[PDB]
Amino acid sequence: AFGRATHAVVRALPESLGQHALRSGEEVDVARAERQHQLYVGVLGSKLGLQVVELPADESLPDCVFVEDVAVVCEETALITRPGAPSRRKEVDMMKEALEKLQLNIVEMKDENATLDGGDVLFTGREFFVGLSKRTNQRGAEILADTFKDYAVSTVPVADGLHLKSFCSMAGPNLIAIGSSESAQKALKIMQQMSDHRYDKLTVPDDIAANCIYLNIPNKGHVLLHRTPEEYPESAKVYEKLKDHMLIPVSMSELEKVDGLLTCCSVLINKK
Ligand SMILES: COCCNC(=N)NCCC[C@H](N)C(=O)O
Repeated sequence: AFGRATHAVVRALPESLGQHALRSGEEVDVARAERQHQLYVGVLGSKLGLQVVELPADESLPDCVFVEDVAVVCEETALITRPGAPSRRKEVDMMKEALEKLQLNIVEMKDENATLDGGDVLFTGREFFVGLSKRTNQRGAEILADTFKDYAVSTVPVADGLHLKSFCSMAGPNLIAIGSSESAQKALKIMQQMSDHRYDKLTVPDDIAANCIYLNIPNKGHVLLHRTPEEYPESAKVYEKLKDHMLIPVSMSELEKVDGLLTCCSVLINKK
């Protein structure tokens, strides 16, 4: 059953995020970001019933909230990544310990010529696509392939300071939410060309709004966290058509200013 999760790892955001998190002018309202982040944690843990592991903020790591970039979990195995920005590399320490306590088999990306950000990795339920980007390189992608041996891994070039999931993510079984920009469409075609699996797509006019979270929840069924109609009205009208999903609008406007989207803020785990 694709999208099953029992546990999520998240991490509180530091005061330092407002001035120190990496970003490609928009002033960050750190109190509003904390509010948005608390609301997102509420959905995962309270509303959907996942067991959430809330990591404490570390003021020395302005981007620590973005736990997705530091770990990729597939089944009973966790790849601890080697993030592409060297300043984010100590974020792995706390995540390794949390994933240890969750009884995952841990593989650490230690190779000094390898980098990977978890935000470059799209797992479809059938295979992985891995963005080759400013943050993820070919070697990082190879070590992901070596770690998740049961699954095919293919790479796709990603331009211009983007991550693969800057413009896509899974919206359901067999369903890739994908943005309409020249970048996103060029990337989708490459992915579709490299795989024999025939995916369906859900095309949205705002690349950013293609980053959503799908879960398959006991006694709830298909569930999708997506950006709000106040943030991306024309994309929310597209998700509204998913009549068999429980749709949950989640705001992420403040963390978006330092390139933080929905998937970025949690690592999801399915535990026996
Ligand atoms: C889904 O990935 C979207 C892109 N964002 C991402 N991977 N991580 C969050 C932002 C991390 C950091 N602030 C940066 O600019 O690198």
